[PDB]
Amino acid sequence: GFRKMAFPSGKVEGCMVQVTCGTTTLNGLWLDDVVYCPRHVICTSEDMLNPNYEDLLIRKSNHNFLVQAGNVQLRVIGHSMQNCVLKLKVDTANPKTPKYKFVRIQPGQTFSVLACYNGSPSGVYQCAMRPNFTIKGSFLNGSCGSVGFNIDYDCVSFCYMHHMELPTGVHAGTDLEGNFYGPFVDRQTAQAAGTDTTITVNVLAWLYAAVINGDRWFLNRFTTTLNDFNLVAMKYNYEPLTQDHVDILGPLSAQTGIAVLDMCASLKELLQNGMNGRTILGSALLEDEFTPFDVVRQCS
Amino acid sequence: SGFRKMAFPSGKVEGCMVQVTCGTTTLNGLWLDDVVYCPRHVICTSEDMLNPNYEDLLIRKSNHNFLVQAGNVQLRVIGHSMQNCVLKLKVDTANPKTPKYKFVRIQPGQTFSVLACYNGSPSGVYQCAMRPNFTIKGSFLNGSCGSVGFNIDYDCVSFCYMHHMELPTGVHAGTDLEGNFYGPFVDRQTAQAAGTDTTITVNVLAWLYAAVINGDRWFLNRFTTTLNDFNLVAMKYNYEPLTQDHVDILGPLSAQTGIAVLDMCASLKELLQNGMNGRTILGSALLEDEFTPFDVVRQCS
Ligand SMILES: CCCCCn1cc2cc(Nc3cc(=O)n(Cc4ncn(C)n4)c(=O)n3Cc3cc(F)c(F)cc3F)c(Cl)cc2n1
Ligand SMILES: CCCCCn1cc2cc(Nc3cc(=O)n(Cc4ncn(C)n4)c(=O)n3Cc3cc(F)c(F)cc3F)c(Cl)cc2n1
Repeated sequence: GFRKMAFPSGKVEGCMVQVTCGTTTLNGLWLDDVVYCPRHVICTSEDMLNPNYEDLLIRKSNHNFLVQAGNVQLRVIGHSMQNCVLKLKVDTANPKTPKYKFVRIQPGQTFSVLACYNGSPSGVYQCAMRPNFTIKGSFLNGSCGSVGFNIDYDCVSFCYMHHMELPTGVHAGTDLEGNFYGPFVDRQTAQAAGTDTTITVNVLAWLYAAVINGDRWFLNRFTTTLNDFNLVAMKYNYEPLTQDHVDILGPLSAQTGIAVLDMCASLKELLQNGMNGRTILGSALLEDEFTPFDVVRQCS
Repeated sequence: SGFRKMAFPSGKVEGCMVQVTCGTTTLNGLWLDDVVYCPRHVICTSEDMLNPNYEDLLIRKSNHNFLVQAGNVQLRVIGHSMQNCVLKLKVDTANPKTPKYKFVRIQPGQTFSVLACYNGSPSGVYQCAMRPNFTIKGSFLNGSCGSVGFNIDYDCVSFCYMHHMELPTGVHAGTDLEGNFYGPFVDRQTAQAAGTDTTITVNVLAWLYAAVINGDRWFLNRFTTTLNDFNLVAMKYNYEPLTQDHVDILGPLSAQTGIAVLDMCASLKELLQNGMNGRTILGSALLEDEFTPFDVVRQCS
């Protein structure tokens, strides 16, 4: 009925390059005449534990950076660091640059990842930002600098640049302005992700999806306030809803004629009483990685 | 390192998608060199769709009845022919974005990436498997007809699927790029059922190996089984036979994890007989069968 679908990756494939400093190598993003990549590339192995990035960078010049589009070198003509990203100005404007923007997403929002190795795209999949600001991605060694994105009409919104894998196997990274999602830093030390929670807004979208498809046994004749719902949800390790979350459920609410706070009351009964041997959309688990926009993308 | 359904990057296929229109009937086509491939269903009017005689319908068309649009550019059609359920429209301009490619017919259990398109415009990409009953469990809406499935090796696109229709059960049926259906289906708007489906055993075993590689091992045991005794239980539960070639293909994953293939079989046997008891594997409550051994090797190594 529903599966993770990625955006077509072509517009992003044409922007992927490789960046190397010494033997340190990773992926970068070539837009107009700038290449963006994790500043970790300037680290030697001995720097990686506890880098002084200001110190490392002032010892670099343009001629120390090898940027390659496949095997074609792009000459670097300027360099700077913005938070945890390196910005290399190159002498060639990428002719495959799409219309684009840089956005910072919230937990629960989904995006497509183009996993790349040595500047070469390998695979594309959808994933969600967890409430603890990690992603349950699929990434091997060499994936650093792979990007996440959404496409809205002809415009690519880049939201994620991959930096590191955490001890538990989840992934951490930054926006394209180099600000980390979550309390992580770009050093090769063990950092733990905070306890994760269930993405309530996406579970509600999934219940709407089930209603659209005629599976609606869980609808009740009760309602709740948002505040009371939020207080109860927290006791089952569910995220509180924001005003923005209520608003993004508006289209599904309209399509089904089920008020958001009535769906909240339905979810509240499921939390308190369980599924009691029943399934929703053929599954005993509530899915939390499909957004309201994903549901309308796939149903309509 | 993680485990997700992962598609091939779609860009090489995106640059080949076009819109084809015949009268008011419209769908997607695939532009390679100077030929556009699309479902022959596009030659049908509404009334034709229910019970078409395609040789008759085609003889009654000429080149100028076909409108091919690549974005807003119209490609002039200078020839037409039909190969089984695929129409081939020769156009007067070569597609410069044509990748290295081949046409391949896949076997049940093999996986591929789908590029879902609408009105010639790519919409989404995801991974599917050819089911044992020759359906696919896709994600397709009205207007997806002509979307293609493919695999990429190095720089060469192997096209294996052209989407035609959705069955009443909500699964999907289509052809290879020589226009032959997968399965007992026909390109007519009439209700069609598939054969009873079965589970792709070698793929379930591949996925259990992925689970072990990613640290989820609760289901392992030390029952031992023979291939033959595993196959008897598999058959009983509507699972496809596991062959010695399948065992061979799982060898690299067995070596990596230290778990013999027949020991993984013993684990699967117990899962079938006992269930998962509300536990999950790689976050799934069900035994996943749409990852091949090659898929697992590629994503885990
Ligand atoms: C040809 C042979 C290597 C050429 C020489 N060399 C070695 C290197 C090692 C590196 N390190 C990492 C690469 C990498 O892909 N991933 C991601 C990933 N995600 C799933 N996994 C398993 N790993 C990753 O976590 N790291 C660690 C890491 C990255 C960060 F940015 C950071 F702030 C903190 C860190 F601890 C990097 Cl960035 C470059 C390299 N060059
Ligand atoms: C633009 C404004 C005027 C549009 C005028 N118009 C109407 C049309 C209807 C059509 N039909 C279908 C389109 C379609 O996308 N899918 C796929 C899909 N997959 C998930 N779903 C739900 N449907 C699909 O099953 N069909 C049915 C079908 C297709 C076959 F090839 C076939 F042999 C037998 C069939 F019954 C077609 Cl092909 C062209 C059309 N043009």
